Amino acid sequence: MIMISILSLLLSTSVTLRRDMSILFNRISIIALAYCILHDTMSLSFISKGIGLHGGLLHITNLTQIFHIFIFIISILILQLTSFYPRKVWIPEYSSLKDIFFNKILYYRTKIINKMGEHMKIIEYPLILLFVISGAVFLISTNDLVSIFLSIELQSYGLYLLSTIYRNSELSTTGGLIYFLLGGLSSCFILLGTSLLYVNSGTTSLDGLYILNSISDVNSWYKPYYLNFSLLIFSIGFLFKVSAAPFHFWSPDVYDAIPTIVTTFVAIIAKISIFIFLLELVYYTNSNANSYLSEFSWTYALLISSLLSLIIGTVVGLTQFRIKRLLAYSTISHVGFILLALSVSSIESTQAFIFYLIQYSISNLNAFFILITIGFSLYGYVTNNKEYKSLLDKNNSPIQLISQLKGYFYINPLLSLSLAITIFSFVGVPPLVGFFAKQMVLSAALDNGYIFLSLIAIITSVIGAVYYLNVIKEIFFYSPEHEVNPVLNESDSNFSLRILNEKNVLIRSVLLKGRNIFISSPFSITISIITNVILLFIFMNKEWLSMGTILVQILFSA
Amino acid sequence: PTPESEAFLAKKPQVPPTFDGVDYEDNKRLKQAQDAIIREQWVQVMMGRLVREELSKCYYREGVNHLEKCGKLRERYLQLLANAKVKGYLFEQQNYWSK
Amino acid sequence: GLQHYKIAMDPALVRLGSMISNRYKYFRWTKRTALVSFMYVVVVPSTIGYLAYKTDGLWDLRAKRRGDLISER
Amino acid sequence: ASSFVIYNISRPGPNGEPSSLHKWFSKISDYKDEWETRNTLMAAALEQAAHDKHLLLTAER
Amino acid sequence: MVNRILFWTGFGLAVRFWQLGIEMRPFFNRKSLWAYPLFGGVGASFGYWLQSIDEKQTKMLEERKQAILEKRARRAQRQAE
Amino acid sequence: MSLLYVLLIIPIIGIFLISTIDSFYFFNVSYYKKIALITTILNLIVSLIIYILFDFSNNQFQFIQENLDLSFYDIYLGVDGVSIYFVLLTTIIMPIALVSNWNSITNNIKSYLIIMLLLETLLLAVFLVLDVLLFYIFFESILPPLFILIGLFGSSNKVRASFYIFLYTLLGSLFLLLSILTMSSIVGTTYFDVLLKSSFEYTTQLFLFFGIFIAFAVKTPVWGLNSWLLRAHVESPLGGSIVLAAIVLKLSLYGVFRLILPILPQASLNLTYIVYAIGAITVLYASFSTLRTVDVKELIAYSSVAHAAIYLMGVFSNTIQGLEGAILLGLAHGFVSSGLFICAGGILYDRTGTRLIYFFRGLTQIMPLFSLFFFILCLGNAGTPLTLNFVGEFMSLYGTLERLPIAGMLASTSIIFSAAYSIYMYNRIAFGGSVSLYFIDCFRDLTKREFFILFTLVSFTVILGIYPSFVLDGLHYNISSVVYGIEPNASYLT
Repeated sequence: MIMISILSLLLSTSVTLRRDMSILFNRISIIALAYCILHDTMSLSFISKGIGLHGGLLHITNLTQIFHIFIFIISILILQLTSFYPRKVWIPEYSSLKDIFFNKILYYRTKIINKMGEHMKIIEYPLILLFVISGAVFLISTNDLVSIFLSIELQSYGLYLLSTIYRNSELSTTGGLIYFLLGGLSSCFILLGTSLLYVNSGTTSLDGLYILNSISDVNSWYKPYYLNFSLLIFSIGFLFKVSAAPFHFWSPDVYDAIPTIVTTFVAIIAKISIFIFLLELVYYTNSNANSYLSEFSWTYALLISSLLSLIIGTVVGLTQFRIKRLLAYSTISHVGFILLALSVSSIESTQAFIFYLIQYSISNLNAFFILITIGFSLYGYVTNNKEYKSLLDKNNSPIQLISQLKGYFYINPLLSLSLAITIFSFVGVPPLVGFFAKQMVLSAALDNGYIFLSLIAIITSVIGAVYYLNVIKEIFFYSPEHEVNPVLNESDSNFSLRILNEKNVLIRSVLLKGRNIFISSPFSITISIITNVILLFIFMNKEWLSMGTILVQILFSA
Repeated sequence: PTPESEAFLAKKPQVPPTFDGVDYEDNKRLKQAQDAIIREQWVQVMMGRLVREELSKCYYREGVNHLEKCGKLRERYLQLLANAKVKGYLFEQQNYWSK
Repeated sequence: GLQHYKIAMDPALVRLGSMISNRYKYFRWTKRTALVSFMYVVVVPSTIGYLAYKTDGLWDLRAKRRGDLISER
Repeated sequence: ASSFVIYNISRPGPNGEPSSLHKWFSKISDYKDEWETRNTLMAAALEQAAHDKHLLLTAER
Repeated sequence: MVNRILFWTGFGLAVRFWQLGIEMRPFFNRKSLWAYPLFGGVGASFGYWLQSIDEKQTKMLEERKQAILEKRARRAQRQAE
Repeated sequence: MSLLYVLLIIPIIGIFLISTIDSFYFFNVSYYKKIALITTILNLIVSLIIYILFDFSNNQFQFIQENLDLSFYDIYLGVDGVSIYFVLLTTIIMPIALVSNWNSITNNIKSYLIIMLLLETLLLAVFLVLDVLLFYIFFESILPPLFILIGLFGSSNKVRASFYIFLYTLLGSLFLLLSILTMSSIVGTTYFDVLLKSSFEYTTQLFLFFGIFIAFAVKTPVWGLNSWLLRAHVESPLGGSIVLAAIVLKLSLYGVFRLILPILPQASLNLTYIVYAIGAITVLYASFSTLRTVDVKELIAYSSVAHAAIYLMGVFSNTIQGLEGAILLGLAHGFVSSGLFICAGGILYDRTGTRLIYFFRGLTQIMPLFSLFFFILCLGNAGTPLTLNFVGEFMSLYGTLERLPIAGMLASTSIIFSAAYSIYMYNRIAFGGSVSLYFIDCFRDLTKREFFILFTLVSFTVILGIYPSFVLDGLHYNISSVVYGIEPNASYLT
């Protein structure tokens, strides 16, 4: 379905150069990803560790299918930014069902809705995003060494093109260029990792290597040293892409350089797909019996990375004044928690790893939505700060600084509370969902003897809570540097809106001002749902937590 | 003696105060055992509170010759003073001495 | 946010409050000052703790009559 | 003045039964075994849940 | 007390509340009052769906917990041989 | 529906009521305080109905509700002897805290009222939840409303204070959380009834003791960890300061009655000499510094550190007298600390805009009513008899002394040293001359608002000082359960 959707969308895209089509090509892509959800939902009625598909090259697991569907929902939610206009005009005279379904509202919307904005004029943008999803989902399903390499490339190359699709931005071309170059270094490590596996073992099957590994677990000419340190090189190439330290340096720069609607999808999807792929590898390569092979486990990179990602993520985030550089360092400290749960391989830690990855991906997406919405709200607001005048590419990243958020609770209080709840959920404060995620990973690590990493993580969090609180301190504790626009609210300049009925006949003409201009519903509803999921998780935790209890039971059974 | 008032029917323990030969998994039983061991220690302490009331009555009633007329109540108080102390049910619950 | 009564604010008193407020920023480690910090944070509580440990369970008055000892250990 | 008036009606009597108001409070706050039966069924339900989690978490890989 | 259906009905109402607050639009505007039955009705529809998947999750763990005991019960049986 | 869940939801109605009226009626800011005030009175009424039904001689938790819908984190509520007076104290204080800022809060009145109403729901849930994970969920949930409250309505250095209350609490709690998580992995649950009857290895108890004690020594606060209190109890608004010194301080003392005493018996019995060293050093150092404190609010704040040590030593005394007096001390401390902040932070700072004691002298010439109450409150702070503060100090000190004579004796210096700073503060402000000559404008005395929040607060500390049987009676049977030990002639009766 995703492949039919790419080919069909590409044929329609290839016979048009009309930039007005970008909004409708994005709306059709959301319809396409909804069919993919209906198909992977139908495929969920089997209990199995894995079923080889297509000549052994691909596999399907309950974990593989629940993760494709999650990627599809997340993609539908990110695709909304390019599918609907940011702003809106709302009047009580146009607010009933008969009004919405049988009346029309005519007015000059070109400036109010930013019809000709850059996010609304890239025809191929949904198409390149579908290719990244195609690569992401194929990687979760990869069962061969060759399949892994092609799938990570199909995911990576599209992220390079998305990072560069704003071609008139010197900031995106630079972010795109850094990411392509250093990710190409990352892939050369991944190719070396796979190449050493096939060269020492004669097989491209992951299923064959897991069998060789399980026999070699006993308790003289061909000791299987290659598996642990071929997998080590293979692993470093994936720690670059999830931006786990000490391979993290690119992500603050790239995420800060590319536009914010783009940094939303590029900073979230690669992690879900890569972490799920590594989970099956870590389970099937663990030597239950202590052995010489155990002393050299490739998974110690993951602990070293999780250790480093905790210190690096929270400390370097202390003196970040740029909101996108802050969001990326917050991610490097959260991937440390993810890595720690991935390195302790146990039922409790696999439940914790699965819960943490889904909740952080919805929470980091809320953070991006609030950020994007806050910088679309500043349309009827004006500032006189020299710093806010000296910024670069203000159209692609409307909010670039933490200080730009100073006094936002006095401009829009509920959106500021929504960002407070999301940030407090990154801290790990109860009874929010992020606390429960952090507690589940601490409980698993404490049970399995990783007492030292648990102590690092708790001390690390208080350090990271410092810069999270400086964000909230900026929202709540000072006064706005932004002022209502004096001419958009002047009581002398008002545009005319006119309400017609089902057949091109006028009903009522209205005169409207800037106070009649609001955020479009698709973004306020999306922020509202994720905020309330985060807020009220304690009353709605049973089905979500049980979904992860069962997947772990299937993976560790038999 | 004095008949037991109705209030001394619900709060009377229905089971002798020990943890011997009992099942801790039976929650109804564990609590009653804890309650009963608490009930006895408290009654024992309140015996001290009556022997002192009785003793104080003599102490005024005799005065100079108090050391040789109600010393019999005095020994009773000292014996209770040495033993009757609310110590809880937790050391009993967690340790078995078994003679 | 409300306004208060009119006060003859004394700059000497006003500035004395500023220094007491902000004194924490100028503390340094010295031969003297570590000795003061070491006596009152380490040595003194270690002295009480040592005495508390060394005389714990040692005495009990509860009903010790004539001919018996306060001590129990 | 009120304290004396309230105290006089508070006294049940030398040998008389508790007053009508004296029985009403004891009736509403009776809970002869309501809390115990409710508590014991709750602890059993979480004992069993704790055992189930112990089973699932400690399952052999 | 948490009824899976009453909560999600209440959940949908609060999304509409939080929406209007974020949008800075008046709560309880009269011509738009239909959105509260609609957001509330959708939340209940989700709650019915969750209730169903919850029934399916109780069984799967009920089968698993039996399957763990049986795996464990027959394991010690061969040890006594 | 349980009365206990009624207690947790009425403030949520108030929040919902407050936030939607603007959609109904430019509504006057007076109305929202009327709703917030009434909402707290309703919680007080319900808590008073619960006490009139409460049974003082029952081990089973009372006013529980059947669930039979077990999830991974359900919310269970219970009321026994130890936790009811803490709930009773919270519902008594909160109306007074709102009245104390009836005029002082000007901007963001909706925000202030919503936080405090939310803050009330979270604080009651701490004393009502029936497992230790629920205890932690609600003991750390107060941090965001307290963080925003301080930095939205605070004094000049509110930013530093808000960062101190959030980062010390979070750190201590994380050490507590690592202990609660270890317990749940051993027992398989946290429910009080299941968890209490589990024993623990001696080594486990020692390591479980730390983490919990790291956490409760930050939140006590014991001296050397007390810098967050001096900042966040002064820079806070008066209502937040009242909640932070009457209610929040007492969650840790109650957390000893659920997390340390019944499940770590051996560990406590062997580590008391550390605790009494910390406690006595705390009394001794927190008294000398508050003798030299110039900020009038900081002197009142830092005397709480002095008293919180006395009832911290009483809960580790393994004595039925110490444990009871400790609850009485933390109950009486809530009344007297609340009044003293009202006197300093609410009556002086409102009139003068300053908190430097240099500017105050001989207010008795101009404020006869304020001098009156500010003298009973100073006597209660000094543990003068006829005051429940005295009974709590006396009963805690006997328990402390009976458990460790040298530590109780070094605690017993509090009689000398608490009167030293409580009367030295009284004679500098009320007495000591005619009036401070920095007042270029004469002062009005107590208003009717001030006269009534103080009249209540000193009423509670006095009535329960003549007749502390009102609290002591319901405490006896349930606090018997938290003692550890046996007598040779009364153990193992057959």
